[PDB]
Amino acid sequence: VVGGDECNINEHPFLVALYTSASSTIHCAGALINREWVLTAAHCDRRNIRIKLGMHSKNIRNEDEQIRVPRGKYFCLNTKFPNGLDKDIMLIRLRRPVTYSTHIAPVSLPSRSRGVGSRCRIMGWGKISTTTYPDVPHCTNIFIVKHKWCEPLYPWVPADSRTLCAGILKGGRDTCHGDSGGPLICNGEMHGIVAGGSEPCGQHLKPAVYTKVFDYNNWIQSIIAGNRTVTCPP
Ligand SMILES: *[C@@H]1O[C@H](CO)[C@@H](O)[C@H](O)[C@H]1NC(C)=O
Repeated sequence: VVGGDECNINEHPFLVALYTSASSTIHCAGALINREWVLTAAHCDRRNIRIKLGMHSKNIRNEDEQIRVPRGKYFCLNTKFPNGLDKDIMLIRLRRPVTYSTHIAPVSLPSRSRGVGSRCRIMGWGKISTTTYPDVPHCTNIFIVKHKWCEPLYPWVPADSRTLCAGILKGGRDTCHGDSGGPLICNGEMHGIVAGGSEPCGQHLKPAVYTKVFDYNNWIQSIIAGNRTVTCPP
């Protein structure tokens, strides 16, 4: 995240970090939905995913920090692109649940749709400057802007994409490499999943793309309930 500062240690209990059994590098983030489910971006998937919960600094572990592996991973199977990037979302079921604590808590799904003008907060362990990754997650506030700003830049995100375009038109604040899969928080609810932006991040007139969670609420709840034939919103 560029244009922000280290997050308050207690403000991101739902934030999880994703890495692999082969690399300790945080390639993406995710959000805890309940005691055994994490919501993230589909492109964040990897063969041997490892999830860190309750973490702030990568070098000073919180008392309640936990590590988990998936017992199940679920995707949208009715996508426009074969690589599935038009519906960049995935559910990960933890092999073993976690218990809530100061640094581990669930984030609520959106109770209603929110759009242009909404002030939201982004967070992650992604780049904070040219080739610079922090040891602690960074946070900053951005705005959901007219979806038209994104459509041209990412011609694979059409006008009807179930996505939110967000950032600061003047530039300076944006999600970056390593932040994908993280939550976009608006009014205390997770309204988006970081999907991707332009490189370098934070450029003038180049907001980023966030998967619009609200549209996937029913799919998410059905999957968590155990349904395995439910499809993602068309
Ligand atoms: C799964 O969800 C679909 C869509 O809501 C529904 O039609 C179907 O009956 C459900 N199946 C189960 C396991 O109840």
